[PDB]
Amino acid sequence: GLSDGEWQQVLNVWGKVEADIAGHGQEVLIRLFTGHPETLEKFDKFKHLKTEAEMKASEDLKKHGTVVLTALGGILKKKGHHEAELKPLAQDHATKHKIPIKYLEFISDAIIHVLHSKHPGDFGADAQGAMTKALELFRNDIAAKYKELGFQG
Ligand code: HEM
Repeated sequence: GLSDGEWQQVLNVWGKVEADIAGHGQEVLIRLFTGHPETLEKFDKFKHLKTEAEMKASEDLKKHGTVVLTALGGILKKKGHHEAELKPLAQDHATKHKIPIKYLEFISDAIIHVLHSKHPGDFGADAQGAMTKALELFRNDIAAKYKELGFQG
């Protein structure tokens, strides 16, 4: 898992995100959808959005961005002792939404990208290292539940 020092870095960084969760949430989803258009098809809600400009102008998209980072923040705050919160999330993303673990990889990368874009020079080597590991742990725990359910993707 992560050391206490590492968890401290993750929650310090999360402080940056909480100052503007909708702004961070929206840019994450944009990065995802533009870098991997197939992911947009999973949302009936945003499949109409072709252009990035349209994406930028969607208040609905911003709303979902908020929903997503609120859920993620709640899990990160548990520092690994997140079974309770994570299982239900894993079960609906596999059975209901039908999201392959590769798309969780993609969003993980989108988060790191956004953190550097919005905090250039403010998101250092130790911080990036800790956040990367935290997102890997998150993905790994999801992968365990996906395996139980036999969801391939
Ligand atoms: C940081 C990773 C993610 C988090 C924390 C997250 C969280 C959530 C939450 C809290 C909801 C609403 C309740 C539910 O239906 O389960 C949701 C809905 C959904 N998620 Fe995710 N999600 C993540 C990644 C993804 C990815 C990568 C995709 C697809 C590329 C995706 C696809 C969807 C869809 C299609 C819905 C239904 C939304 C609607 O139309 O109302 N999720 N997600």
